[PDB]
Amino acid sequence: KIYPKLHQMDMDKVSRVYADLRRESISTGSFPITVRHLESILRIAESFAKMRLSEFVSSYDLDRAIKVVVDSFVDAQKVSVRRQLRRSFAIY
Amino acid sequence: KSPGDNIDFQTTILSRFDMIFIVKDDHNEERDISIANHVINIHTGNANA
Repeated sequence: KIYPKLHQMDMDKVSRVYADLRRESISTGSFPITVRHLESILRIAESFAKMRLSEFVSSYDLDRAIKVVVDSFVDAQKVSVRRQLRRSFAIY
Repeated sequence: KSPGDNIDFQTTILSRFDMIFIVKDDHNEERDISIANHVINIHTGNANA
């Protein structure tokens, strides 16, 4: 029954997050985070909205999706590459 | 490295194809922000449709 959507009001932050993910990733250089990761953030945000029976995706759902994506990407890295967790992506 | 030895298959296979596009990824942020905005417009932005 639940087919959620987003709205342009939540574009800004997501774009910036994508950029940050990219730049800490090439500095590391170990794992490419491409447009596929942005589109996985979007999908997990839709799922987060779905579990709340909401019809629009709130910014907190986007924050949770970003957290899940960055945690999965970080935990798939090396210990040497894992710095992005402590001081790069600690904001998310 | 050259496009050959950077690829799995035989080098001369590049002769068979008429045009070969090397789609390199540019990490410039202007492009990153534009691509993210476009891809969000795709995802429930409904602007592109």
